[PDB]
Amino acid sequence: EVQLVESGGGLVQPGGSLRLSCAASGFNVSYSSIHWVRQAPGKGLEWVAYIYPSSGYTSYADSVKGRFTISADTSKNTAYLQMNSLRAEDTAVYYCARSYSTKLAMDYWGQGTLVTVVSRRLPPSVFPLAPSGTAALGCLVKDYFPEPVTVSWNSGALTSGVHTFPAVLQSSGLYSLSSVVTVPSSSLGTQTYICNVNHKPSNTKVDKKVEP
Amino acid sequence: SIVSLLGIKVLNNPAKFTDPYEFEITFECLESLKHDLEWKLTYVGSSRSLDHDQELDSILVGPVPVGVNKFVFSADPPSAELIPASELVSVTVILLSCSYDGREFVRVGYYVNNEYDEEELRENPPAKVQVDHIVRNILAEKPRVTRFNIVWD
Amino acid sequence: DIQMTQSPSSLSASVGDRVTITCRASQSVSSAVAWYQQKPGKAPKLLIYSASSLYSGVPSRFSGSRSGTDFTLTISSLQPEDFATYYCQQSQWYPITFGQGTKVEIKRTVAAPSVFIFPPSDSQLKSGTASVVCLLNNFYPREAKVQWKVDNALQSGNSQESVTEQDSKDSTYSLSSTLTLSKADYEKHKVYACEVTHQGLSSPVTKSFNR
Repeated sequence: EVQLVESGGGLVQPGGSLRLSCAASGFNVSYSSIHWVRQAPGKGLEWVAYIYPSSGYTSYADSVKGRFTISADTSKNTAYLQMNSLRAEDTAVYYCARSYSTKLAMDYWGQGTLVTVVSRRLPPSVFPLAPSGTAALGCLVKDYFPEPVTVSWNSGALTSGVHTFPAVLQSSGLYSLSSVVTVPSSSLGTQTYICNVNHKPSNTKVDKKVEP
Repeated sequence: SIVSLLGIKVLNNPAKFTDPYEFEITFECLESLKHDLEWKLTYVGSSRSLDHDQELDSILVGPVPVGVNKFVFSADPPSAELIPASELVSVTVILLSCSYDGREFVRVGYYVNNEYDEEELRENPPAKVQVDHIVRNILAEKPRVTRFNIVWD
Repeated sequence: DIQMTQSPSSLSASVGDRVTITCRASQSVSSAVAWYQQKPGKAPKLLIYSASSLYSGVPSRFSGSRSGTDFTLTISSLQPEDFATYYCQQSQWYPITFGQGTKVEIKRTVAAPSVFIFPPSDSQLKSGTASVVCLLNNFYPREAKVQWKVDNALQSGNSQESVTEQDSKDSTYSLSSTLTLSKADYEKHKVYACEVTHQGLSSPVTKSFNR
């Protein structure tokens, strides 16, 4: 049974530091290489760094070398990623992974920890998208930072027909998304529709009623 | 000499006897070349018969990129069934070499210690060798480097 | 600066189809290429390593091959659990590099979008900005053309689209297009329209309102 258990993620100021750790079990890290691979929101995989704990040899991606240092404590079966001088573009889910006897393919992956590089937290502006026999209605969740927001309808009771769109980065540098739902038009005027918008990075919740 | 070896890192070391060999190789190529490089890892066993070598693995590089280049060579482990039992726990040699168009121009040798996992095994080695308990230690701090002048293009 | 150029970016398939995904290395690689599967919210899983070696426990319908600098993943007969994103990786040359990914999506019959337009809300206008939203609901395939017209003038550069992932139940997509104007510009014009062109529409559909 092989585990790679990461810790250390979270929100951090640009120019600040975080240390990630990767606690391995079920194998001796001495005979493997331990890698960090990151995945920016909605993007692909980007290799970050590796270490061979046996020898201490390491390698770094170009964009992190000199800012990030990878290390290992073989007596604790744990690897570490010290991340200094953090930049907006370092925001990503960071995976720890193991390579062993696979020509540096990664056969075991941890579940990832999210690093969010942010200075200003800005809660969203929530606007109703009023319904105009199936009707559509929704909520526009505009001008927030950083990701993510969560959206529910009627406190989770309305799930059918809901589409909450991926956020897009606006030209202003702030995120925006919409969440929509289709409902019977005959239900308008009697049935209440509220979108519940949570922005944990600013600790704000908004409930918006959406009326014809 | 159009290609020169700049450096070898022996990455997974110490390792189990049956682990593959992962080396990071840094070389420089000064000009465009017509043919392939072949990097080769050779096991030099302590058996006394003339067949004591094993070509462990090889990797071709071609067309050769100009400039300084860094890559990892992952070489298969020795075939233990081809090694006499009395020679599995022993000091041996590995040779990393490179040839251009079949002509060897550089060779790097290392001695390799091989010992058992645990103390009770080291002090009372079984008659049936337990290869899964042998750990190799490439003495990577003491490479022996030999270069050969060759015709390139 | 080695590249792993992965194609296609997406493809649609049915259960039982033979699926191939190709990743082209920008320079020769001997064998250190791997293929990974990733599903939403999950970490990647290794399928093939050393270009053609099947990782332990991976179904035999997955295979890998090398043709020069072309590296190919083949799924001989797609099963329902195989709809996912796939990444290639090379690990011979510094640095380890992944391809951009291929999303394997579910083929279904054509479905026209239901189209809806939303004026800026009274409360957004009261706050000083104007956003117009066009919704394309539950359609297939994903390809669609959404165009904004303001007083019959075609718009450009002031709209952004977002699209959902394939729905679990009906395998359709939904899409939003959001037109951003200053409040002043919104109040100057009258007719706001989004025109939708889709494979399932005999002719483009327009939804409109007058401010």
